[PDB]
Amino acid sequence: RSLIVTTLLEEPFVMFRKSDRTLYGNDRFEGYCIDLLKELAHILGFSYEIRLVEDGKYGAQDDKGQWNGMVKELIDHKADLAVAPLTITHVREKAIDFSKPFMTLGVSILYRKGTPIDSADDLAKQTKIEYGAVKDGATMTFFKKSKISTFEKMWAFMSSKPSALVKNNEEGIQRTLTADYALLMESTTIEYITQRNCNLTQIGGLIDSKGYGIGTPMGSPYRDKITIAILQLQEEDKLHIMKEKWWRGC
Ligand SMILES: CN1N=C(C(=O)O)[C@@H]2[C@@H](C(=O)O)NC[C@@H]21
Ligand SMILES: [Cl-]
Ligand SMILES: [Cl-]
Ligand SMILES: [Cl-]
Ligand SMILES: [Zn+2]
Ligand SMILES: [Zn+2]
Ligand SMILES: [Zn+2]
Repeated sequence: RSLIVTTLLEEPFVMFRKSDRTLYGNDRFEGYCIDLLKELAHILGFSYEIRLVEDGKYGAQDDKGQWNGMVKELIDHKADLAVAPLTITHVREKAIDFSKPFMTLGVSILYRKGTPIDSADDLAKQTKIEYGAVKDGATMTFFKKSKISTFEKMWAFMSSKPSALVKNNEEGIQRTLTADYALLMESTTIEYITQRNCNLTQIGGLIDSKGYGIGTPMGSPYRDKITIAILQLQEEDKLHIMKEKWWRGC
């Protein structure tokens, strides 16, 4: 049977490809994670149907501990694979399985160009420049859970001021372009955006380190096969090639 792949529109990972007509099925999509999926389907010899996650979320918990997003789709066995920039986290590992990472990254800062700012520290110890993160994203959770001084402080700011947190990267990137606002997000998106928007830039370096993995329901037989396939793609340099294909723009 074809595998059900849950995913989520997110540049440059998964996008509707441009067309004069209306496309349907898998042919609708293009992007880094679509190329990854094609590589995985070939190596492992499965067929698949792409389905965008209904609630358009990656996956977070509520106060009662219930999951939404692609994480939930896997938990309920409504999808066999999550092929997306799904950040590997301690908490998510308790609910689903991940392949080994296919991409490594970290939290960093998106901000308009040309300022005294050079680091998170510069950002926390001042007040003129607002800053925030996507609400309930892996990046926000990092600041919430942190015990580091400068990040407990930043979490204090972004959690008190109820305009600091944005609904998604799209809105957050809007804010950096219209207001005096710095977005806390993942370095993969920042590199993509700053290659295409020469008025934006990354502030400082990576403040943590993490990876993206293919999500499967806990105990899936495919997890280990996907890990083997990712290792093969690494050996063949195809993750390098795929990244340069979809990260290119100053
Ligand atoms: C592009 N994204 N940025 C994020 C962030 O948390 O900064 C999200 C994270 C997740 O899986 O929650 N990885 C994909 C999303
Ligand atoms: Cl076409
Ligand atoms: Cl769909
Ligand atoms: Cl999370
Ligand atoms: Zn190949
Ligand atoms: Zn089941
Ligand atoms: Zn290479």
